[PDB]
Amino acid sequence: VPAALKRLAKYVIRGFYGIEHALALDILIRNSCVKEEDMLELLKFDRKQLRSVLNNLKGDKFIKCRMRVETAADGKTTRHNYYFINYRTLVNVVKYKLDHMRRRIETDERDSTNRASFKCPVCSSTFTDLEANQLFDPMTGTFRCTFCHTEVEEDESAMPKKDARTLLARFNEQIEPIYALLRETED
Amino acid sequence: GYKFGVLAKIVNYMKTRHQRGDTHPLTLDEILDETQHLDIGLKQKQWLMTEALVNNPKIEVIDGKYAFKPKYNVRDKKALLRLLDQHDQRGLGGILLEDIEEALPNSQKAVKALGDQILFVNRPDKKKILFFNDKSCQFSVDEEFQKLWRSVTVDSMDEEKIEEYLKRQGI
Ligand SMILES: [Zn+2]
Repeated sequence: VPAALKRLAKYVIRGFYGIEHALALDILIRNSCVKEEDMLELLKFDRKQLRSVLNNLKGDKFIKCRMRVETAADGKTTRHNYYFINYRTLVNVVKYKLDHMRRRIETDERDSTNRASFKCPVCSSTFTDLEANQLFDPMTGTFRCTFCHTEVEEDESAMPKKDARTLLARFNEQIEPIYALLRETED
Repeated sequence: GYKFGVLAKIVNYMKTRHQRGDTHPLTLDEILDETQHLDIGLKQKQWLMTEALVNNPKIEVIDGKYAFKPKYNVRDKKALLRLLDQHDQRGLGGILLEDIEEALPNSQKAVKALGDQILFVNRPDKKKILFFNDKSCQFSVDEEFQKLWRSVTVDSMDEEKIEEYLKRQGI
């Protein structure tokens, strides 16, 4: 197990997840296979809040689980859940989450232009630019909504695009060390 | 009752004696003078010497005399930072806020002095558990990145869509 896989796992569990997820992954860094009951008594967390975290890590499939059954000294059977880290699946879901967030950038750029620009303050409903011509009355000579009959201002739709554009530069800058970790772990 | 009730009165007496500033250790008979237990049994005396004052993690021995343990408990900010760093390095888990409050009087001053060094986790029964802020990796994002990350759901989707999406985008 190379230490570069552990370094990238820490950098994605401390920034994109809470401190409870980071402490759970640090245990799996030290020991490859950790029993559930050992880590219950280690972090002394509540039973319900800790199993929900492991349900979340099973949701993102960062780690895998195996189940074994055995008979104890008293004769009562037990079902201990054994959890082990799998970096082969971990790198794929990180890469999948990276391209999904990357493809989210252009489709947010497209939906910024495809968003509505005509808004009526009376009915508080967005109006399509194509539908604004349909609502226009040729007899009146000026454009209004049919239902509300009020003036339409398009200046409200300009300001959410500029906020998204400035966040494009910050998102590209904060992701470069994560991309550098992927390139160093292609072997 | 006998042999199982006088030990609570003894440990309450020397704890309150330590609260008055009595750092110097005391002998067994000196404690027994003010606890009104002069008629205590001799077999109780030998049981206290060999079991009670050595298994208790609040009692330490100096030259055969017993006293409180202020070094193990937290009494200043520097020992709180050192102990919390040791629990982070060895991975022994956090310490409840009530344990620090009873060990360290006026512990709110030490909490506000350290500030962001102590991480607080709110238990459902109002209790708080303290954790070390390991400042080797401090990455934070805006709240709009958090709700966008929560918007995309992967728990209710099979693994065949994850593997196909890699080839769909051509990576
Ligand atoms: Zn209208």
